[PDB]
Order: sequence, then C-alpha cells, then structure tokens
Amino acid sequence: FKQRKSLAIRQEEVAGIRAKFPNKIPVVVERYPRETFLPPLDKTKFLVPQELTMTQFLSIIRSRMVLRATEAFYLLVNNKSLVSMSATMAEIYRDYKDEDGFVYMTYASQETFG
Amino acid sequence: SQVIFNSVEKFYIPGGDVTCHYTFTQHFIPRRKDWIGIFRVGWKTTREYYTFMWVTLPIDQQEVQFKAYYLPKDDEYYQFCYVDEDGVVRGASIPFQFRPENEEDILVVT
Repeated sequence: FKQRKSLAIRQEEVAGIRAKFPNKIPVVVERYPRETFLPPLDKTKFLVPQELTMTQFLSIIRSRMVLRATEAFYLLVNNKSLVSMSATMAEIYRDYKDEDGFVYMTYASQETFG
Repeated sequence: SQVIFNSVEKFYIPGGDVTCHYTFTQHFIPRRKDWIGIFRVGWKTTREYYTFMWVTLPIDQQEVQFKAYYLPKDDEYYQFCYVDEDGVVRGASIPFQFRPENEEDILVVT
C-alpha cells in the first residue's frame, strides 16, 4: 500500500507497531490485484513471530479469508519473489524487508510475470 | 492541582461512551456550576472546550460519563480539564486519542 500512505507515515506505523510489539515482524499482506479466484482478507497488517515459517503464515492468511477456500495458492514477497516456504519470518525480514520497515507479500492463486 | 483525574486511558474507542474518573484533593471545595470538558491539547482558553459535562451531583472518588456521539472524531490529542465557577482550571488529565490502540486491519500472531 505504498500508494495510500507516505513513506514517513509507514515508517511511523512501523515505529508504533514495534514499540507495542518489538519482537514481531510487521507484514503487509495484499491480494494480487488481478486475482479472480481467491477471496480478500479481513486483515491487512500481520504481526508475526520471528520463528514462524512461510507455510504456517500461509495457513494463517488462509484463515483470514472472508470466504472459505481450501485451494492451494502462492505467497509472493513483493509480488516479485518466490521463496522457500520453510523460511522463517526472520529470514524473510532480513533479506526482503522494505525500506519503510515493512515486509510485503502478495497472495495469488496464479500469476504471469513479464 | 486541586482536582485529579484517575484511570485515564491513552486511547478511547470511537463509538463508546467515556467514563471520566476524578477525585477532589483534601482542601478543594467543588461548586455546582463547576464542569469537566474535553479540550484539544494546546487549548488557549476554557471557552475552547470540544464537549463538556457538569460536575456530577449529588456529592456525598467521582465519575462523569461522556456520550459517544459528542466525542471528537479526529486523530488529535485531547485531555480532560476541570473548570470551576470562576473559570479556573483545577486539574488536567494526561493526553489521549479517540482511536483504537491497534487499528483493526492489524492481526497479532502468537
């Protein structure tokens, strides 16, 4: 959501989040904009434990779907990056974290990159 | 000084009624046109109150309730101030915002 909020506002949100939950990783999760199949979330910002795997985090994301979908799908960091689902949130944060202090993920059932 | 606010939250959920808790100090004498009002922090005068309640009566550790409709909509800082019949502020609370502490799009994972 870089388009809705300014860099400084996002940095401030991260500051506040980190002040209340200094041990969590703040994660902005977004439905792939061209997704026609999977339902939207009731949540946007997910505060996750360092040790949580990408797989467990995918199951959480699934649990926040406003309709029930059991179907398999993809979790794309930055919407550009296919990553190991055995990876912990600490590693994703170390390697993929945004300049604003957020890690971004897009969930999609299918995607074609150029 | 003479009036003191207790159990003041840093955060008050929008749409909920706000219970304001206050206690008079040993030598303070409350009067019946005394009132408690909610002020933007940085209020210049007591005539700048956003909303108000008369000091609750009858008087025998006090509270007054503010209905949700009349509470500030914005993200600004506010505080309670006690104003007596002479226009003198006798006490002022820590500041607060009318807003969830955690925005609702946030999900904490344990």
